[PDB]
Amino acid sequence: SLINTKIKPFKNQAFKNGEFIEVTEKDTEGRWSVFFFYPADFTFVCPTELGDVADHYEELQKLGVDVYSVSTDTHFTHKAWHSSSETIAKIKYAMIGDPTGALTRNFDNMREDEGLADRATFVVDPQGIIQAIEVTAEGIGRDASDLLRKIKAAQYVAAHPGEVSPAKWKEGEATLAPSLDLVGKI
Amino acid sequence: SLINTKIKPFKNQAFKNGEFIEVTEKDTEGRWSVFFFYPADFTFVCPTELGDVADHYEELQKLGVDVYSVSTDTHFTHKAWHSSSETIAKIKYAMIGDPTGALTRNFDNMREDEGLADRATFVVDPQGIIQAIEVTAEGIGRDASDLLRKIKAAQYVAAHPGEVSPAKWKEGEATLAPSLDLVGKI
Amino acid sequence: SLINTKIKPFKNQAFKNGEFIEVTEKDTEGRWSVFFFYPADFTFVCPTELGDVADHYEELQKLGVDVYSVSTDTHFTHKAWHSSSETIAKIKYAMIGDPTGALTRNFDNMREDEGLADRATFVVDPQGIIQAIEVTAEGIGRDASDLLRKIKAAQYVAAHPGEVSPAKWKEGEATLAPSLDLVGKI
Amino acid sequence: SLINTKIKPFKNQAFKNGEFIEVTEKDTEGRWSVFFFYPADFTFVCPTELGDVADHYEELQKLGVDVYSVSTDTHFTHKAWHSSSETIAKIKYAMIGDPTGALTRNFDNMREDEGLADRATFVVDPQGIIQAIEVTAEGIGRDASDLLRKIKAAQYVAAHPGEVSPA
Amino acid sequence: SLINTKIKPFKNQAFKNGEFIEVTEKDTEGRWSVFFFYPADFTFVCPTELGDVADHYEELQKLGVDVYSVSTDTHFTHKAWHSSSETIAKIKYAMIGDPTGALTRNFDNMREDEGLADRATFVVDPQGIIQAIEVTAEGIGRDASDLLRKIKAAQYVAAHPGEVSPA
Amino acid sequence: SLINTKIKPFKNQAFKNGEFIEVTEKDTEGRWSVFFFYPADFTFVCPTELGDVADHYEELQKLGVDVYSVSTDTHFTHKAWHSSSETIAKIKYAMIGDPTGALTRNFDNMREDEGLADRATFVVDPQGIIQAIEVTAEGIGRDASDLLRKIKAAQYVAAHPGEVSPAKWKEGEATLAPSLDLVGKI
Amino acid sequence: SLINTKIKPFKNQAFKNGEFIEVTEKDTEGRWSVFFFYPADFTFVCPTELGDVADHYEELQKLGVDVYSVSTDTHFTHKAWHSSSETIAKIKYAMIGDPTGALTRNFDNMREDEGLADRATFVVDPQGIIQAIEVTAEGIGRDASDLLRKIKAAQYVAAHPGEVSPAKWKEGEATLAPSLDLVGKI
Amino acid sequence: SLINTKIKPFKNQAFKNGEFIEVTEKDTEGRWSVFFFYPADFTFVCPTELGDVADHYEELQKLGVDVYSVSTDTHFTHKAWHSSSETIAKIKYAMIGDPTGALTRNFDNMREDEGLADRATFVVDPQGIIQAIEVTAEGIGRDASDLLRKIKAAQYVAAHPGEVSPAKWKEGEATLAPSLDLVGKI
Amino acid sequence: SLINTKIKPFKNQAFKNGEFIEVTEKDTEGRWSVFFFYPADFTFVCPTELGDVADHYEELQKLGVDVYSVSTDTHFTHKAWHSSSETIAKIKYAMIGDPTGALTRNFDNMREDEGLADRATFVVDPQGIIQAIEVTAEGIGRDASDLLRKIKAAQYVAAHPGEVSPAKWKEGEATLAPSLDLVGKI
Amino acid sequence: SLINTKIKPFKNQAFKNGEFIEVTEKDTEGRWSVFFFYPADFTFVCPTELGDVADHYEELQKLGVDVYSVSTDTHFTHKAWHSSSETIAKIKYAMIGDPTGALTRNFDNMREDEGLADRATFVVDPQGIIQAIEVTAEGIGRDASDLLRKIKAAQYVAAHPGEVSPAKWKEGEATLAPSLDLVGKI
Ligand SMILES: [K+]
Ligand SMILES: [K+]
Ligand SMILES: [K+]
Ligand SMILES: [K+]
Ligand SMILES: [K+]
Ligand SMILES: [K+]
Repeated sequence: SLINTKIKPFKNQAFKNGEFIEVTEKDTEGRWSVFFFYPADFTFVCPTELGDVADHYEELQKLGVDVYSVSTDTHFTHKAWHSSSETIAKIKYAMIGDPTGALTRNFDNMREDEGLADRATFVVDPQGIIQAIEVTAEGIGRDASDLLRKIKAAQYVAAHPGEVSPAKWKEGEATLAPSLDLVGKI
Repeated sequence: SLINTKIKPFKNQAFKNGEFIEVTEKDTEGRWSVFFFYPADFTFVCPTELGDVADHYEELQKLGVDVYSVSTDTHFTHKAWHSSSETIAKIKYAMIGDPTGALTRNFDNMREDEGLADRATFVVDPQGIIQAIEVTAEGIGRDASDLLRKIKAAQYVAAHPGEVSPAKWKEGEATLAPSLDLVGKI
Repeated sequence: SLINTKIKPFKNQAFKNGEFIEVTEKDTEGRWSVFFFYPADFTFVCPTELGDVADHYEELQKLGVDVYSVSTDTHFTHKAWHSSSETIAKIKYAMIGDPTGALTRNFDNMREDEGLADRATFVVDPQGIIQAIEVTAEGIGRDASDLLRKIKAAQYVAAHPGEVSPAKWKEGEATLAPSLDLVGKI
Repeated sequence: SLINTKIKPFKNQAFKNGEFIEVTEKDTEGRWSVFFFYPADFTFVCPTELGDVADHYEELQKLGVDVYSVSTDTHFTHKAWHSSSETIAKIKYAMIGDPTGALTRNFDNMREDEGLADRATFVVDPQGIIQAIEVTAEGIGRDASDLLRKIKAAQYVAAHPGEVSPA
Repeated sequence: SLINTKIKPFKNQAFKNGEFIEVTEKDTEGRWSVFFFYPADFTFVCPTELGDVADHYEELQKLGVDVYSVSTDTHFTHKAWHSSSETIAKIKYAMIGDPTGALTRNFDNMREDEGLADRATFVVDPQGIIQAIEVTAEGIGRDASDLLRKIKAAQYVAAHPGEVSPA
Repeated sequence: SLINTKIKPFKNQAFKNGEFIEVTEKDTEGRWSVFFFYPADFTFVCPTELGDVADHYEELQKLGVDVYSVSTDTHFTHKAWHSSSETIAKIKYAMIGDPTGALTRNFDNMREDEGLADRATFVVDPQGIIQAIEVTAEGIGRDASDLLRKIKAAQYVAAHPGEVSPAKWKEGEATLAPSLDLVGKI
Repeated sequence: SLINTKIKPFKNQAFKNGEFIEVTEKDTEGRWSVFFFYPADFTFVCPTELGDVADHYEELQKLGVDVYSVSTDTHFTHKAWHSSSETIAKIKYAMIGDPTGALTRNFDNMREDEGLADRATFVVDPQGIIQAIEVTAEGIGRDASDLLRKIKAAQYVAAHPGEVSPAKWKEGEATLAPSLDLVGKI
Repeated sequence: SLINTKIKPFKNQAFKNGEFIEVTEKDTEGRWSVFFFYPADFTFVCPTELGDVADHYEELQKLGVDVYSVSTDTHFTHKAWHSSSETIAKIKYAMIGDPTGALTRNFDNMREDEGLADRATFVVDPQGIIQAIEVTAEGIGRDASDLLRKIKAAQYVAAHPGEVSPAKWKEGEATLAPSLDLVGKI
Repeated sequence: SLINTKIKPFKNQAFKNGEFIEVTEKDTEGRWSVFFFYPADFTFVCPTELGDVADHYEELQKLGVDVYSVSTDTHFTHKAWHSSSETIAKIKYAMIGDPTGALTRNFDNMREDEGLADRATFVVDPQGIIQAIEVTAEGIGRDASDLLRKIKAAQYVAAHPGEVSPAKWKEGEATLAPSLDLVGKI
Repeated sequence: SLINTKIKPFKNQAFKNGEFIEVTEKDTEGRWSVFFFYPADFTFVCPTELGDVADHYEELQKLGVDVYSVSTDTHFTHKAWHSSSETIAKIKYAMIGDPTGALTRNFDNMREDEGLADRATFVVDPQGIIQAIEVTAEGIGRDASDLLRKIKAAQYVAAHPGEVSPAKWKEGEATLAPSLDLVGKI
């Protein structure tokens, strides 16, 4: 159960906007982060999901949220994919390579018989605590707008302790304030 | 992780539509199942998620999908809750009590600290295989619509093996077909 | 058995007279205590046993005895029961929730295959020593006035070391006295 | 606790009404039993817990309940006690000797630093199941009328499962 | 065997001449001791091993030898026995109770299946060393004059090492 | 202690009346036996104890008692001692050599830091059960006539089960008899 | 070292001249095989090495020698590289993808800290026995006919048992015939 | 594999041009080293291999490269071989004897069943790092200037960091300069 | 203590009268054997000892005694030594090579820090039982005439069980016949 | 093996020239020592070996050599034996008793089967190092002359480090000097 645990240290090469950079956990400290795992560069279902997040990246950045896509491919491969796919071309966040699989396994997200990461998305808060987890089968695409929903929910809860965001929570809704009075009445 | 793994045997008591029944893994064989974990009866956030799922329930039933809500409370407490809340009153799917924690630990979903289940939703296919997982922090509500989307998508890949449905996919829109030729092009 | 051993440290949430409080072993130090275990809130039997203790609680408090009921349900569930049942509504002592089972296991009183406590009562003195234990099967009532009797006896021996109370003692009766003057004769 | 578990096998010598007999768990089958433990024969207290049970023994026998007192003394010592104290002389139930401590540990009722049993009473139904347990410190008396009350309830729920007061 | 080893520490309650006392290994320091074990108070035999020691107790005291009888019964039970049997009533040495069995196991003298001590006698010198051991089955009597003979020899070799008969 | 346990199998060389023989536990079956241990051949003390047994050997043989002396010296050394010492020359019973120490350790009678047996005597009945043990320190003599006494007592109880011999018994005296007629009175 | 050992079983996906195939150890039986490992697709040193081999590939096929290149990238990635590099484009032999790293570890050829295979070349006979091994540092390129030189020599030895081939021999020059007294003579 | 690892310490006796010397890892520091392993003195294939190296030995010395041949025979035996074979006689580099097999196991080069080293050649840089490895079967001879080719290439890379040397390069031809976008370009 | 134990199986190559043969324990069965260990071919002290035995070999053979010299050198090396030393040249018995050290270690005779056998001589009877052992320091030569003495002693004892050969035993001397009569008189 | 190893500490009682003394490893420091093991006092073969050593004893003493005979018998038995045998009577070196077997097991020389030492002779130098070992079967006598030869040889190598004395060597004859040049020539 990795929900509500702190992410483990890591150090990986990544491709980001035409450069190779190093990313470590220190980059994520004090920031909101999305770790977006996918199985394989040059595949199919994967780009539309990565592109979709890219579509939301301007808004994520305005909200102080960084994004890291991760596969067991090399950063070298990411750079190539980025130049040959016009969907991937629009990605401006870090594409992390994890050929040792270390980062994938920190998140218990390896397909051990394929040596590829599972389709998993992790939301990590500025204290390194995992606040949301999504994992789907090889054939089921994720939904970046729902990802946005959860991040805003997580950010809200962080900013209003003692308050919570209910089912269907969206921008500006009545929230709940835990209390002795509210128990069993809803 | 538990993605793409088969669920483990269990035998639990439940409240369902005014009666106490036993539920086991055998009751799930050949059915789609959703296992919907939450931390505690009589709290605040929980009903809204549970009511929303109930709102989608005939539609889920029309899709051959069974719903099981699960907490570490007893079936007695579920029955009581069902009487005192207009929201919980709306529930016609089984409310499983897991006071030993065995069912919860089968899904690796226990807060050992607290003796309560985390907010996790699991989709399980007729072969017992977990096809989607969602876990969120205490303050972040799930969304039963996105749940349906994944289920519809899961059934689709089950029903159309060599094709996959990419992100945000809903009924009637275009699929991708993994093959050699398509490698690297979107 | 645990007779004449010291209670172990514990930390639990409780419902007590309309508020949530924390109880620890520090709350028992210097006080007499009754730990009153039972299997489950909201079952179908009338919670007569708990009501009987409530009936005697003013008197117990005058003897400086604190009462704690304990089950593996949450303090949230205790609050609900207390609103819904006329018998339970009489309770002004602390109702401890023990969903982790730690307090119940400290007193070796768990039904491990059910996740519920057995019907056991423990009398604990101000130094934390267990001075009396009672456990009964379902349907065999724990009598609150026998509880009072044992407590008054325990307080008496504490105040009068060198004297012991045989079977039969109630206030005003003869005591027995260390002697060498004494045996195979009585 | 041992509540709702089956008693373990045992074989002990006992004193009963002027003779020595052997008692085993086979003697408990089909019967209600009370196992009444205490620390020591020939001791400083008015043995009024045992006298109290004796006083109620006729009534217990009418309910088809057998009584066994148990301590870690020998059956030899029980016989001597029974023939020196007017209170013990009233006892007509079996006085089991448990010098190995085996029976006592079966009921998890040993004071290991003393080699004596704690003041525990156990009610056992005809299938060998423990339906009630009571343990007290040395200054706190076991009440025989409360025992009777509990035995009659145990027999009642046994013959009429299901009849308890709703909420 | 435990021959020529130092006795282990112990703390037991005893009956001695109408009072209860505590006995420990500190009580044996500087003294000769006989530890006389037996299985059970209030038993079927003429307790003539103990009576025999009593008969020789004055003489043993003149040799500066203390005697301790030991069984797994309580000191309580020893007191009762001493006040019911004319043979036991003759005993003026300490009757140690060993209900935990600790003292008995120190002398490796327990019948584990019975919870009773075997018929063993041990001679212990002023430095706590065991100089003689005797153990017998239940039908085979321990002779007190042979004990005296062995104690006087042990004291003699202790005061005069080196004087034994050549070959 | 080893009282009332069965002797263990053994196989040793012995010197007996001018010949070397083998002794095993099979030689003791159906016979009464004395195992007479001592530390060392050819020491400076007179082997009075062994001579005393030799003095009583004709009588012991009439009671059907076999005698075995045992030390950790060889049977070769026993032969030499027997030629050189007038006391030892009287011996017509078997002198077992135990250089491996196995027979001595079977009777738990080894001084492990010296490699020599302690001064111990064991009486063993025809079923191989040890009925009496005597161990003394150096200089404290084992009396052969006390040995005879214990043997006659052991044979008596064997022939008269239901009777036991108190301390004091020699042939012709009263016996004690199982009774219930009997105690705290004698 | 692994010289003169049998290769271990494996199952890998591969790219070859526009099709995806499964390669297993069974496909190498009764054939000579060259396993050509490299760290990473889309790099710099690697293509020059692979292309060098491709130049010689027909001559290798006439000798009944199959070539397998291997990296820890996926077969998907090989296909992409094959279409993007004019140098990689000339490869007509199988490019095996080894994302689990199993095939690489079988040949003990993993940089465990990096998740990439070392620059190693292995010659494997029709019976699966490794007959030649080469490994170079990241900066040192291999030489394609040194390989050829070693293969023909390996093949001649197999077909002419009882003879061994000395240093530097090229086709048509003399060999040594092992035994009794050439010893120490050459 | 051992490529790119530091050599382990060793201490061996050796024969060199009529003297016995002790060689240790200290003697290789700040020098380039070739370790030339072979199974057995007085054989057949071995001298042709060693003599081939001897032919090139001066050219190796001008490059500051020391040569060490190694077998599990003693240094005594090397001296004997050196005086009996005209081919071995031309060796002026150190012939190390490795009768314990330790040096051979350090390079993981033992035939454990035979007690002989395999036909392996190791190139070691001044910092002790193995930069090149070759192993051939019993019947396949090595090639002395392939070695030379690899050494100069190894040396050029060391003295010109940030550059790597592609396949087949001989003195005077062009090298590659690693980074950002030559990627996938050659 | 290997005296009086059976030799362990082995299989080694050996040089004997111009041929290479295989020797195993089966060769030694039913024969007397001498295993003559020495540290190293081409050394100094060793030849005179081996030559010395060679001087006695005709007589050893007449007595049905085979000889095996053993070192950790190869059989190849033995052949060479045999051709270059006129002392070794006169050896007509098997010279066993033990480069794995297996034979040396069967006899617990390895100098583990040198990988050479110690100076040990073992006499083995037709049942494989070791009847005599000699081992000396590096500087102390053995004496083949004493070896002859012992073999004849061993053969005698084998042929006359119940009889023994005393100190100084030589051809035709009074022997000793163990008996009860002889004990302690000599 | 124990060749060239240091002897272990011991503390034993002994008979020497009419008195009982203690012997430890400290008594051997700085002296040459011979440890002469035999199985049993009062037997047959043993005295002849022991008497012969005594015959050489002043000469051994003149060489600074101490003799210790050792059996698992006591010092008492040694003293007795010394009185009854004219051969043992001749002994003026220490006769150590080892009834615990510790001294014997230090030299790994126990027949565990029997509790007796094997016929072993050990030569130990002033530094505690074992320089020669001889072990023979029950029926094969040692020869004190060959013993002297080894000792004289051992002292020689001690006194002349770079030279060794070869087989059959006795005083005044030629030595060999290990050096480079001599390798392979005798
Ligand atoms: K990869
Ligand atoms: K619960
Ligand atoms: K007792
Ligand atoms: K007792
Ligand atoms: K060698
Ligand atoms: K011995």
